[PDB]
Amino acid sequence: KSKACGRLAARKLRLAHKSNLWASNAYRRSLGTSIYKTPLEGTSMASGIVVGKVAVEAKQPNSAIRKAVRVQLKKNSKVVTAFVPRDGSLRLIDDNDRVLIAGMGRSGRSVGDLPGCRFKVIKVAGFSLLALWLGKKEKP
Amino acid sequence: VQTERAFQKQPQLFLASKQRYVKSIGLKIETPKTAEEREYIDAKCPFTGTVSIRGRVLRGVVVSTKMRRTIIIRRDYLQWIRKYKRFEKRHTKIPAHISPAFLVKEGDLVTVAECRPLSKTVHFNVIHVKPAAVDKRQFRVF
Amino acid sequence: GITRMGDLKHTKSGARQVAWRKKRNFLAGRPSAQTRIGEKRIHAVRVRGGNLKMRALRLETGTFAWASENCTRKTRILNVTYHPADNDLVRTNTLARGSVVSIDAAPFKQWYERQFGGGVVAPELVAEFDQGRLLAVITSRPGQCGRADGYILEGEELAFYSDKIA
Amino acid sequence: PRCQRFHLKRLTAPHHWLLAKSAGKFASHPSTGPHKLRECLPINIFLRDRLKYALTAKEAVAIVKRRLVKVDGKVRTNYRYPTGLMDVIGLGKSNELFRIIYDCKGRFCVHHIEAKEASFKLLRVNQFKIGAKGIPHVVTHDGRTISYVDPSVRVHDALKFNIKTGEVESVIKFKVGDVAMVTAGGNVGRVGTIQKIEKQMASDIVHLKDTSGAVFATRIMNVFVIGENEHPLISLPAREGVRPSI
RNA sequence: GAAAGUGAUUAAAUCACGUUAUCUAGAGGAAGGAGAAGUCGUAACAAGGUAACGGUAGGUGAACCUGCCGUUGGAUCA
RNA sequence: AUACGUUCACUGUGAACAAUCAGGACGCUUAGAGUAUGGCCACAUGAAUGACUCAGCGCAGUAUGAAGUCUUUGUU
RNA sequence: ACUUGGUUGAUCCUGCCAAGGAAGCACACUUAGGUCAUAGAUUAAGCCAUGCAAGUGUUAGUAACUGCGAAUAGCUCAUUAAUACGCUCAGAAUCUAUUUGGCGGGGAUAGCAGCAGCAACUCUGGUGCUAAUACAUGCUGUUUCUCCAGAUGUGAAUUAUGGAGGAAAAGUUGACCUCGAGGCACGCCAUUCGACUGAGUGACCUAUCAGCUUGUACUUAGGGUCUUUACCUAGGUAGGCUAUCACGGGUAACGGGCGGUUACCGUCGGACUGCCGGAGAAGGCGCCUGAGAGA
Repeated sequence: KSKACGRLAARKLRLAHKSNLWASNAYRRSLGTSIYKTPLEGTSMASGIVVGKVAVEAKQPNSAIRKAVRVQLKKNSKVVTAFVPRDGSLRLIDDNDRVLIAGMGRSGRSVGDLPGCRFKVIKVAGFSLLALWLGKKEKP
Repeated sequence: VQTERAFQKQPQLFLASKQRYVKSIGLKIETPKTAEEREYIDAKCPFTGTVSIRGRVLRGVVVSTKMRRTIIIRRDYLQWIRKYKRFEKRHTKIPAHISPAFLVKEGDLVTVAECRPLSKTVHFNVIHVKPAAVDKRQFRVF
Repeated sequence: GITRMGDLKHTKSGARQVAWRKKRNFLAGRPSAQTRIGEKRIHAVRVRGGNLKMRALRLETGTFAWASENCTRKTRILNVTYHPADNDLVRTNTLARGSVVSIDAAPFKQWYERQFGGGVVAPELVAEFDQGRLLAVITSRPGQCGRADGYILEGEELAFYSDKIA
Repeated sequence: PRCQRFHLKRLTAPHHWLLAKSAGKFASHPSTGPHKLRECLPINIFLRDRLKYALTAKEAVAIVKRRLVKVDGKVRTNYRYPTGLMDVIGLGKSNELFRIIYDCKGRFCVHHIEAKEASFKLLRVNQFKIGAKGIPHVVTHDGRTISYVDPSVRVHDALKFNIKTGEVESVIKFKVGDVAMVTAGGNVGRVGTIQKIEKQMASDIVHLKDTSGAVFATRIMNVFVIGENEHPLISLPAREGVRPSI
């Protein structure tokens, strides 16, 4: 009931299945590709030069300014905002350095309070922020 | 009778100072009686001409009777699909040479068996007909 | 070079077929012999597996053969009258297989009196023999074989081709 | 495009030979010969991994080149020479005579034998044809072209072959009620008495029987007609192609 | 028994047209979303103060309004 | 006139067709692995089997499901 | 073979979003020891300094010549949507160095010796000799055509072979090493490693791709090929494929054995995959030598 069940009816079932996959959004997103026209370019981590420092603020109800740097990428020569985690840390980054960017960890989309940006800075100058924030490595 | 520029000739035969060469193809086929009393030559016939039959032996219903001494079969086979536990009807159009010994209408099952390439498309040759009367577009598995 | 390969040409269904590889020396064609008449010469050709296809370029004589009497004499070929494929083979007098060419038959005439004075002969052939140019067919492959020879034209054949000439 | 290639790998080497997966990548490619790649067994491998005389492959190529070994009357200095089914192996110095022959399971074994038996060998007819002056002649599973062979010598008949002189003394005819060791496929290396022969239209089947009383078929080309009615013309191994079954 | 010459054939290369696909500049135009307790109304949820809602036509700053014909998811199972 | 009188699909059975996967043997000190290894007097072995697998090939069985069956008169 | 947080004042639902388990690339922090395996595939099949990877001497061919090898192995996945790969068959339409078994039957150069030329190279010119299992000579078969027969063999060949005729050199003529034995030729048939031609059939998306195809489809004759075929050139018909998805487009597509995930069914990945088969050497294209190359 509600489908072909008969012995010879395997063309109807196989071909109808191919149609119904295009309703599913995960098959649709993979196949369209559709991913290339992205700043990340489908790469988890990207690097390049800092343009400057920007204050972008949270939506609602959370009143807070977040401090995300603007970063030009190496490979595309695009520009994109990118969050800087931990308190301080904007002071540690320095102007016009190379940084390694990675994703917000939400497999796309925009994460917390913070709209727009989908990116966090993992390293600066080949060191890593956690080491820097903790202060068991140095910058000149 | 010999219409075209070249003289059509039964090979492996010398007039000397009619005859006809006829061949038993074997594999359980009766070499039909109308081959032994008919003016046609054809080197691409199994019985009269010089083509040896060998390998795979098919059956299927005739579609076309349009070309000179060539027909088209469709072999008709089920394909099991693993996922859906269920078959589907498939087919395959196999063109095949005919002897003017046979008398073949549209829409009748034949047998064929393969030989050397006679063209691009033709690699098969008719060895036995059953008549049928009276159509095509039935799906028939053998 | 000139290829014997067929992959590039369209399927039965009429589809634009695409290469996956270079041309290859399995499937190498070569130029035609184009085997005319006058002055004997031959060019040897290496092939697959060593060996020699002795390609004949221009041939004067040919080892022709009266079939009905069993007798066969080395005989000088004069011209092509007819060929079933092409009229271009007639114009330049090309010896191919199935090539209807007249012969002097001086040897055959000699054979008849040296044997006899059995024999009997046909009434079409005596109308030919007074001229001394028999019709005959090349049965060899001049290009591959490098040698050209054929039997005399006789019987029901001799009626047929004589209308095609006239 | 592929040409005739030298370097045999292990893994791709056949499952007869009982090779280690380790002990290097490459196996010894057999030279061209009488026998095929798949059925045969070289004499590089024979001295390494049966009799165990030559421990290294350097030592195995030593002793063939000293000219102690003799394949089948002749000396053979070439080594890696394919030797497979019913070949005699005379060995110089501490001389021993072998005949190469299948196990129960399909594997090769090696068998010390009496010298009067080890003169001759058997040879199945694969192909019969006429050539040169109306004379019938026969190719074997070696490739010995036995010309001026007698009548009653058709395909799938064995021929006892005297080795010192190029003779064919007996001829064991194919029939029902005749013992036959199978030499290919799943039933490789099994004795059976031939109960039935089934002609196959076009391209035929033969049904067999152990002394235990199992039953199994095979393709006709696989059977090697070993001797007439129970008692064969050969010393058979331990167990005698019966194969265990619990 | 070499070079040069001529005619065949397989032709790299470059010049040129024509499509074609992916990218990419554009004064303006008209949408869509996001965010600040802006302005102008108050259309909808109660009989929401003219019951609402579908199709269609015209009209007006904006919601909306009116005509013709439907539905009840009505405010009536009478 | 002691074998011949529809073929298939389907079922059973038989042929045909490395490593890995499953699995047997063996204390690599254990394990992942590896194809070994065990007997002080010259011996005994083991390196199985199954799956890989749809199509194509044979014999046997006919419950189900097909085709076979030119009739204002058909077959020898 | 498993659940829990999130729409409400609270409820039961539909419903996704998160959490949660595995691997496979990359970043990070931290680190006694052992065995074992792998490691510039993803992007740039982009570019390359230097060193080295294919050479080859036996008691038995005479530094060279001569003989064989270098077409394998190794690397990579850019082409390729089935022609490749796989799996069944098939050669009665084929070629095959080497092994193996049958059947057979005198003159001219290379190093060496000498005279020179270039900024330069693993280029050579020219003369003065001498080698042979190199090259040429030389005491019934091979190739092809015609005719008469057509096996004791096959499912089947007017096939294998035999006889009677003509032709042709495209040729079998041990002109040979080491001390009675070992070794090396030549030719034909088979055999072996294969190669190469043909058939059936399996599988990634796309209808905002419904009509496509002119050697395109059959036939007769030829050329060419190792053979068969529109492989190519002729004459004669006007055909073939398609809703059982043709044709066209896309691929962040080399195919396969297989790998990861799982209760079963499945599903994703497969450059590598410790193997198999294909293709390519900066990009096309062409060719010699050889059993085998478009190296």
